Amino acid sequence: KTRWLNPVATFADIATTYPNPQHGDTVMVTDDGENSGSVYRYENGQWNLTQKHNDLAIADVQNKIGILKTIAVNVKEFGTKGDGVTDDTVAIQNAINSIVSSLNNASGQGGIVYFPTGTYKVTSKITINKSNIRLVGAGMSATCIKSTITNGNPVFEFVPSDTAQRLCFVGIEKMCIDGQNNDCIGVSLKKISLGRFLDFGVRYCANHGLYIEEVWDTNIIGLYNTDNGDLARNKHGVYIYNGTSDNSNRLLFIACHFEANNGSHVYFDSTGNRRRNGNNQFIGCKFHGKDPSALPGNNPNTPHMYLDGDVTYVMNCYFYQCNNDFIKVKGDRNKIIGCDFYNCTGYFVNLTGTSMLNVIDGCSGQYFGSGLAPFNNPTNENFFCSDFIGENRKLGWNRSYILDQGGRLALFQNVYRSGANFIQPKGTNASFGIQIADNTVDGVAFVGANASGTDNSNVTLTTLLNVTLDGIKPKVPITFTPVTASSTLNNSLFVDSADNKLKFKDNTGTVKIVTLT
Amino acid sequence: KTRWLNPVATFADIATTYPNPQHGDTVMVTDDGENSGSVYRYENGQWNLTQKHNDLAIADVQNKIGILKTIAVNVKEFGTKGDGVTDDTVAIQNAINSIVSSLNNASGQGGIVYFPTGTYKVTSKITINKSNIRLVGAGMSATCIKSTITNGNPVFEFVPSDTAQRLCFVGIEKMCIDGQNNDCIGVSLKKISLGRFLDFGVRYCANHGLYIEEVWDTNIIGLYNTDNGDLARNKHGVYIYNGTSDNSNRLLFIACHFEANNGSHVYFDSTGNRRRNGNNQFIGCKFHGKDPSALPGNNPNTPHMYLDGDVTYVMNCYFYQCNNDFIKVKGDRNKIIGCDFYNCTGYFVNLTGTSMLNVIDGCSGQYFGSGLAPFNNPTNENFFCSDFIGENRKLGWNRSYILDQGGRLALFQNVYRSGANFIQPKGTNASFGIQIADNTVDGVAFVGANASGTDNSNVTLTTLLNVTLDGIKPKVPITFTPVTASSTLNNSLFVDSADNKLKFKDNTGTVKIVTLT
Amino acid sequence: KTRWLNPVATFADIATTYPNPQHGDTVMVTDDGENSGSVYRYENGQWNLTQKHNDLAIADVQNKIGILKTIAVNVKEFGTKGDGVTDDTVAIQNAINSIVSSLNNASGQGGIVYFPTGTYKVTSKITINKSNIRLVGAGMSATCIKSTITNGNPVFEFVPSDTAQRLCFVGIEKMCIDGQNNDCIGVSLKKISLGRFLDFGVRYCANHGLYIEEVWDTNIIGLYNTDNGDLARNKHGVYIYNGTSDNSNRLLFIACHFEANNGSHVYFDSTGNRRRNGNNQFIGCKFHGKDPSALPGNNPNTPHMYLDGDVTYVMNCYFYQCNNDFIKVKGDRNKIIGCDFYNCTGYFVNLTGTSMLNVIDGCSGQYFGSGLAPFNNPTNENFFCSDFIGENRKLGWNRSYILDQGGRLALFQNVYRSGANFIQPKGTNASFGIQIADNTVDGVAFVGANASGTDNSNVTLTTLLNVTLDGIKPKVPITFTPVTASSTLNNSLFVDSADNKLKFKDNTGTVKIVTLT
Repeated sequence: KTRWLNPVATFADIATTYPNPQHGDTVMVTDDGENSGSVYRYENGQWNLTQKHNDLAIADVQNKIGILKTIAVNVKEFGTKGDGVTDDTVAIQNAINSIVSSLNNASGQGGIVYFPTGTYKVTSKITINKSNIRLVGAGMSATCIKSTITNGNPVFEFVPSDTAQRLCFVGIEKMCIDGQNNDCIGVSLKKISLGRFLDFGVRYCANHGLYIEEVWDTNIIGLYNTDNGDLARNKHGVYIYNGTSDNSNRLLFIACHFEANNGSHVYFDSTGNRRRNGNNQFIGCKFHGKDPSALPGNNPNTPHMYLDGDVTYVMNCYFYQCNNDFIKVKGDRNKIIGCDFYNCTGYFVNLTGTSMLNVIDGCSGQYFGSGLAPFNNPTNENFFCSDFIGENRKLGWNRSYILDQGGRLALFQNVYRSGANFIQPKGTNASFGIQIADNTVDGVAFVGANASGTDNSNVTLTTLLNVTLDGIKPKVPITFTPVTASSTLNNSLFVDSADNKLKFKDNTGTVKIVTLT
Repeated sequence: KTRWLNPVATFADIATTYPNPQHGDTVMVTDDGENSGSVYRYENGQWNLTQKHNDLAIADVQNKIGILKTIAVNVKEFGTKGDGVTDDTVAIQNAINSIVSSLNNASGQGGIVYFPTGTYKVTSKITINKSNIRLVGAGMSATCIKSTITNGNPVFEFVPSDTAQRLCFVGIEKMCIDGQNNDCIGVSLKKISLGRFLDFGVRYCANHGLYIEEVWDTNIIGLYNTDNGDLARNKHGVYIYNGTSDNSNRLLFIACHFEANNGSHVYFDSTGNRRRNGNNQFIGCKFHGKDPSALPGNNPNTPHMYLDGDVTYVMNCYFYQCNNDFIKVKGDRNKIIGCDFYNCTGYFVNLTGTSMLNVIDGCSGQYFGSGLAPFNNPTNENFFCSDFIGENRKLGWNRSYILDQGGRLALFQNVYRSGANFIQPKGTNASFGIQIADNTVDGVAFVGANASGTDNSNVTLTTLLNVTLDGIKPKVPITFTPVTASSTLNNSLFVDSADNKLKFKDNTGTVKIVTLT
Repeated sequence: KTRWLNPVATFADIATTYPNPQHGDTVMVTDDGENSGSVYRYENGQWNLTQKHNDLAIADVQNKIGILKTIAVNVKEFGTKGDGVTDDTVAIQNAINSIVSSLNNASGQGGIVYFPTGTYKVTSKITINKSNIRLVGAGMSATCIKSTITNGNPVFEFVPSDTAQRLCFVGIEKMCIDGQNNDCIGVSLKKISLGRFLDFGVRYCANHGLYIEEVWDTNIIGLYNTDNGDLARNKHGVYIYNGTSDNSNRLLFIACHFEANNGSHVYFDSTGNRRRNGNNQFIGCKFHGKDPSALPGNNPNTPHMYLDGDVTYVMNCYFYQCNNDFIKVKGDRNKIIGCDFYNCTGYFVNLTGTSMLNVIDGCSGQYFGSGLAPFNNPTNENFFCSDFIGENRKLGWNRSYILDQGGRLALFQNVYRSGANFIQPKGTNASFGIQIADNTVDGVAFVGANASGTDNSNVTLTTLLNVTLDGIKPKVPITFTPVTASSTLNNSLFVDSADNKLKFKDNTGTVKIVTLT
């Protein structure tokens, strides 16, 4: 049942003009600003908006605008100018707060906050405290947030309002945060699960660029991260902290671009509690230094990636120009696979402390630190299978090596060739090896050296035996262990365990005594 | 009963723009001389003047709205409520059906079906059967389809309307399908090519979570798949079937998240015909068990990934907590590279049956099943190059091993060290090897053991020879092959082939007979 | 319930025009001054004002529209028909030209140009000369640009208007360029930085499909590239040129699909200047030939990937059906990791010229060219660690090999087994090796051969020594180097350097002369 009432100017007029409504009552508002043409209906004690009476173009237009508005909350609705001059902080915060949501999964709640093309001046922290909120701009540079924050706070701070809980499915897409070299954090993420970030920039923040604490299961695709951090104050391009109760895990950085940061590009911090950061990945990422003119040059003395973490996957990443180690590792079972390293003052991969079961596989590069190596000789067992320029070791673990020994195929234990010298990583132990040459003088050779007394000192290799086309060539005596005569083959020289005499069993099988004078 | 159409210039344009008017269709004319602003309503086979505007701005608004509507078909245009209580099935289907399209490429046809923030109750199967239809929500949880289907049917069924053709360029983005633990399939994909899926969830489906039959060349990025399947009825989180004519191939799962499924996370089934599933990929994916408190615990007895397929790429994936093998392989040339495995009751990788030329490269992990190993000893040749905790073998293929033998670099054939034992995998063959130590007692050692007659049995390694700093030390006799005396260098001991006598050629080239008694 | 009558001018004209009003009759009065737009409904027995169109409210409603329009510039606003019949070239260019932007970063400017579902006939080159412009359609086939260009120009040309600068943050998403077999380039990219492309197709272009010159730091996800190029004219699916000033670098192709191209799928060209293409990546990409029925068949005689570049990452890619080498390399430190190769006429990976320090790791495949191998024997050092069908060598660099030697574990220098033959790669050097068997006749064997004189010739391996369970078995003499008597252990045979006599220190510690006659 529809019962048309006479129209009123505004919705505010409805209660005044009609203070005793009845069921089925239908009225149109006709002079209500941008709400004009809306039709309301008294239903179950409330006036309800209906799409039923669209005969008039203005009523149909209002219905269709309502539907079109469900795509996104446009920050322009809340008064942003986007001109880089007006302070847009309050309007952006209001547009975010207008989305009804809650914490954790919050299924069926949330949406997009859309930032059209522009420059948005932000002067205080903007907080996102509910699940399922995505901030989406017009493009990685078309939409730019320009910060004047100088108190160390983030421009965008994602964190649950109740920190015993979590925010799920938040993200940023297609926009830039520009710190303008002020002391602010670009983006702060805390207690987030299942975040989704795509093609966004964080640049020129003198605090952390992207700060991450106890974040789980979050994909970050196409991040552009430059000119962030402050080495002296321990601020970095991306800082990943475990926090005090759990950890950060399953952060996946895919096809990201880190360049010319003032701290490290990526800094893992697992000191917050015993649960260490784990199972984070960098796939196809670029780690590019600050000053290509020289090393050290103007490049900060900090690793491109500080990895205080376990089970990190560093897959086909590019490292260039670093006044430290490219990757400084403090943790276990990290995976460095198919990476290329070009020009650093330290190691490509520095396995520090008790780091163990890390793997360097399919990697290459050039120009590690002078007198150093692609990787160090670590305390515990780690594994490698790679071919770097200037490194003779090709595959090994702990102190067992398959290596190039001056053009020979070599199988060495506790020794390897570096430059012209043979290095003994464990100085309290001896060194032994086989090396297989392709010249007839060397043939297959056996080598050894005593314990030098000092880890990583050098040794002289003694050749013990050569096997060549014209002889078995012992350089030390042949020392027999006695055996029984019945065990011996025809034409066998042996010491008989029955009487400890040197004997020869000839071609007929007869045991004879070797005459000694 | 009104449907507003886009404005036209004049009355003469009505018949040419709208050749099939329906009852209640309504249109305004904008540039028609003195009749500008006239509004016509189609009723009783005729256009009837019903309204007339003076200011034509209303037509300008209608026109801009018409252009804005071209970006997507909003399901709310067809009466969906998104309140979680209204059955929205028919309205969603009507919105999908409103897009005119074709099969195969269907160039220039199709579009987006957009689901605003909300909960959508679906009570029967919704079918997408034309190309180029994408279902798109406001976010992985912000838009949520709640299924009440209990008969095994999918919530969303993608299948070509003609099964001799293909459905191309379909997908789902930014939404969740929630089976509410009912017997329904979350998403069914059949005979698809070039699908594109991004950041969508399939959860709590008691049938298959994602069912895939004969799908080609489809990218799935950021899928979140949990609590699906039914082990007792062979239903799984993702079920990949070849079907009866062809196969599923080039399914790329990138950065996906599988957790707490009641079946296998991923189950490949090539039993439909001779063309086996091939060339599918999992990159950076997570495979997380149901019950982290204990193993077996409440974890289903089923591999995290059952791989009845060939040339699968499992790249930098994470595997945790499985009451079976992590990866059960039935097929050839699968690649397991840079993966990490933690805690299962079977093998990390079980190469069953005739599986051959699979590779396990740069992996690590801990806590394979008691008494087992990271991988099994398979029938046919497979390849590995990884360093696992508790596994001495580092690189190998078939029964050829490079391994750690108690701190030594060891190159072994048909024997490896497991714990304190030496295992002979092929019992019909003897075992031989070299082990290179870093102590002077051992030096370079040669070892062997006779064929035991029992596969995988424990053998004793006999030391045959040590090459050390102070001697070449044979533990068996020196057995000469007779050679000619001209062939010998000075200072040579040899048996002469002329007379089968042990001789010595001294420092001057003189051959003398070793006196025997 | 409602019956719309013809409008009247004034309220007073209602009674005179319809003296016989029925229930539900509805009329608008249109020229009553202030009261124009009022709608009256005959209810019960009066005419009742029920609805009203306010001309002065439409301005406010327009503000909402203007906000909605900030999401994107829709080409339909500029007069596209999208029917494939009308030339849409000028309307699309006008739409793009209406974007307000500039060059380099151009922060806070730019936006999306949106192409709704349709077929867009384009007859001459469309240019994008300003930063931050993204071309977005409704789907990879739903929005299709149909080219009639035949003069070799591109359909879309992205290049800075000022070539002293760069174009930044441009892209294409969700649309197809269809060249209709005309002589046009699909998409041309030049002097671009930080491009972002997603799920777009380039097909049936008889010039290059995608031409790329001096492009930096650009992500390309889900590209579909088929039926492009023309081998007779040196046109290819994707052509990446360094240009004359710098190079192309950090191009990331992720989950891309290259199929049935008429040139090479990917052609790198570094001939423009000294700075070679570098650090480009292919992750999860498909490279599929033209004619699966036969090889050579109809397949173009050109590699699937021509790699004149350095530090390229080819990660877990799929290669199938090539009438040439699958990857023809001219460069250094490229990485071929986890790829699979099936059926080509040349090598899987052809390291040509001075190509050095490339890695082939974790790869497999079947059916390289008749009498060839998975990879060639290159001039300079390259590294491999993979298990291919029909290739005995498993790990190696230069001429140092770990291989399967007829079922033995073998460590060979300058020789490897190929079928029934042993090949000596460097003809001027000898060959030596160790092979470790699992049979009691062979045990651990030492093998060698003289230099053949001819590179890659067949040689015979001479067994020099067997170490078995029943003896140390020299096939050539034991040739002693003289040592001092005091250095000998008990039971030691040696030549004494004091007098060059063969002596034995027996079990009693006494040095005795071995009696000779």
